[PDB]
Amino acid sequence: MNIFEALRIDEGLRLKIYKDTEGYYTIGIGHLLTKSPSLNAAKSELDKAIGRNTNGVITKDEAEKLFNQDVDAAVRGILRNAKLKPVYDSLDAVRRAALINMVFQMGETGVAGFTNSLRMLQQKRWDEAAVNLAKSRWYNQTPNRAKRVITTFRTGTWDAYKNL
Repeated sequence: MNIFEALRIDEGLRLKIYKDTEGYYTIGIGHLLTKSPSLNAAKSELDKAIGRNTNGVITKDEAEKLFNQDVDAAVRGILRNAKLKPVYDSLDAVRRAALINMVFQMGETGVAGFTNSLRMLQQKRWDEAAVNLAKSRWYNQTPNRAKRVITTFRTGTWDAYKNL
């Protein structure tokens, strides 16, 4: 199990524009196109991101290319953020993947607002961080996914993702 396989489980794969859990236009493996309500705006962002006139449908190879770019961007965003980088440097490799998962979903700014949970993680107070992480909009809106991520932080294993 690694971050690419975990995210593919948590986000799925769709080759035509769809709306994500918040109603935003999305394609591929969790690639957010726009927060605007205009499907025409969304198709134009897709054409810009892929480099051709798509009409709303991409290939699998195109979706994997977007996914590689987005996982790379999430890692580089953590390592440039002054609240996230010391947490990331303190964790083992499995818990680092859990942090990249959150950043992929919510963005670097949103994860950096979990001030109290990040402090617990840095202190390795796993059970107390798990409770604090669940007191969040993220957990109430996507509880099955948030539970898998929170279990990964609690245990340091990939158990929440095997059997899927």
